[PDB]
Amino acid sequence: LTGTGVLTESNKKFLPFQQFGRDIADTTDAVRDPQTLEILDITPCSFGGV
Amino acid sequence: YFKIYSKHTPINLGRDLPQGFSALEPLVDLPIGINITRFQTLLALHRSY
Ligand SMILES: *[C@@H]1O[C@H](CO)[C@@H](O)[C@H](O)[C@H]1NC(C)=O
Repeated sequence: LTGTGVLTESNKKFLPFQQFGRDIADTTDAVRDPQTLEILDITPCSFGGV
Repeated sequence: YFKIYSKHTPINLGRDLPQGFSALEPLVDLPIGINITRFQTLLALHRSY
């Protein structure tokens, strides 16, 4: 899973078998650290028009 | 992959296959290339109940 985002702590609960974690779209709104098996909360970097 | 979606539901059986919703979580996804086209359960217990 290669992408760009703001990795952050997630309060979400990924049931044991739950590897990744898309949302109402297709965006991996969360990942489980290969190591440390932690539920991260990948979110896109803050862009915006100027 | 021989998936075994098991939910050991901790609910009562007032009646069989009761109503409600019980999602099943996979327990073992056995990778094996095999053609199962039959099936059978076992009670082999010596003191078969
Ligand atoms: C598996 O066994 C069935 C029953 O004999 C047979 O019809 C089927 O073709 C077999 N599958 C494979 C791997 O060809």
